[PDB]
Amino acid sequence: APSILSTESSIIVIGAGTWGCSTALHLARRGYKDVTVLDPHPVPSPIAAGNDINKIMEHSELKDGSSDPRSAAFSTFTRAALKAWKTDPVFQPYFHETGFIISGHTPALIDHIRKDEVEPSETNFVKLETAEDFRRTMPPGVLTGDFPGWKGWLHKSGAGWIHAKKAMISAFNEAKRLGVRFVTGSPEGNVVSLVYEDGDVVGARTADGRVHKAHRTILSAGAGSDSLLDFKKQLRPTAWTLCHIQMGPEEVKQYRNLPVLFNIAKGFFMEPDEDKHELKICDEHPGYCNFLPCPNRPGQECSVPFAKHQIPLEAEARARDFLHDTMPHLADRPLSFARICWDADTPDRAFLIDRHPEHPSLLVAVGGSGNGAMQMPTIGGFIADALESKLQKEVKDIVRWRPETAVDRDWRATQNRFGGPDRIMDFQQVGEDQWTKIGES
Ligand SMILES: Cc1cc2nc3c(=O)[nH]c(=O)nc-3n(C[C@H](O)[C@H](O)[C@H](O)COP(=O)(O)OP(=O)(O)OC[C@H]3O[C@@H](n4cnc5c(N)ncnc54)[C@H](O)[C@@H]3O)c2cc1C
Repeated sequence: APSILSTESSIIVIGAGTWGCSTALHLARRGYKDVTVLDPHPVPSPIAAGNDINKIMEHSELKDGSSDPRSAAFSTFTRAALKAWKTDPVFQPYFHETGFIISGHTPALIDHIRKDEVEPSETNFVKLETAEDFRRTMPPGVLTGDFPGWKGWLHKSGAGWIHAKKAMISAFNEAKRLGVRFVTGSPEGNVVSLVYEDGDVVGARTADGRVHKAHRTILSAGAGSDSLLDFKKQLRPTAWTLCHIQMGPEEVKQYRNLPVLFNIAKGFFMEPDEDKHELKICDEHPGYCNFLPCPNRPGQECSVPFAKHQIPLEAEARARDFLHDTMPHLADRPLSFARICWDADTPDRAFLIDRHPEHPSLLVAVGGSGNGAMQMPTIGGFIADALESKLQKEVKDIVRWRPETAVDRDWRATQNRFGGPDRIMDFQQVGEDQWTKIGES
């Protein structure tokens, strides 16, 4: 029998990343007086995927939606997220409604975007057919490439980019100010395992040995969640790569209020951040896994997350071939920063927010699956809903606990992503001299 939930209930959130801070904030705002958040790092965490100078936000509605319940759930998440990016003062300053370009460069990719993304959407786009159509979405001198074989779609409003790092900091700040307790650092906040009494989770044991007891334990640790609970293959830690190119104080002025340019098989980039003038590029691919035997001594293989402020040279290559099609004049610029970035993919890349059906006091909130950052303002809300057993019908069944969809899971399934070798890649098959070497020299 799980304890009756009230505002006095001591709550623990494991993980103060994108989803953790969002939850801490929402719990605070609802009247919960006893919320403690645990993280092995101070905000922003160096391993939190939400720690990026920028991420893409997009919201689309559907024609129908009875035709695709997975996607109808996503609109529900994003309709909420967009509204909050525009009205909630904690999040508002860090949304940049600059627009979103989705595109490809081969017949089958372009037809894919037409069929899966554009046709089903109630959104009205501007069809980009030529190299001038791409170049003229941005000020003179920003896009200067030939865009070979490229065809795309511009989405003006209800899409843009977000300063995820700062918004995560802003939410942390407001949660902390409304009275949430943040235990962020090692060993105090580094949770090494959960705590069981009578088949349920009574709290969290951290690396310092203390058992933090709670009536409800919320687990939101991103890629790290896999090594804290048996998720039954429902979470694939996968990594993606990014790198920063620093701009000059003179040239950087032209790269302002730029719409997100995404080619689903080459990558995307976002406008230079206001602080360091750094321009960010991700080479799009199905992702990097780090295949090792699981930490629990099996012959089962797993993707184990590690941290690195470098990227494989093969990713720098893919980034620069992207640069070359779009902004050739920046193609041979030296990188100023790079790192690998860890998320968790579910078998269908819908979120995982549910009470564990064997430990009712545990609430997992994980599996952002590449689309979790934009949800920042409001994800904590649906998480609070789930906790408060009122997760609305439009999403409940889609994001529920579902280990049967991960039976016989192919860890190398491309999960609707394209680019590079068009296969899942493995960090183990990348040499130690085959990474970038940023600084110095
Ligand atoms: C390269 C890249 C680009 C992306 N671009 C976008 C985008 O444009 N738009 C979008 O919506 N999404 C995007 N995503 C997904 C995005 O990163 C989301 O932020 C991700 O889904 C975040 O979910 P999260 O809060 O659960 O994880 P995180 O933000 O990573 O938070 C995890 C936190 O849990 C902590 N933690 C870890 N381990 C332990 C432990 N043992 N005990 C306690 N605590 C712990 C971590 O330190 C961290 O603070 C992108 C992802 C990547 C990798």
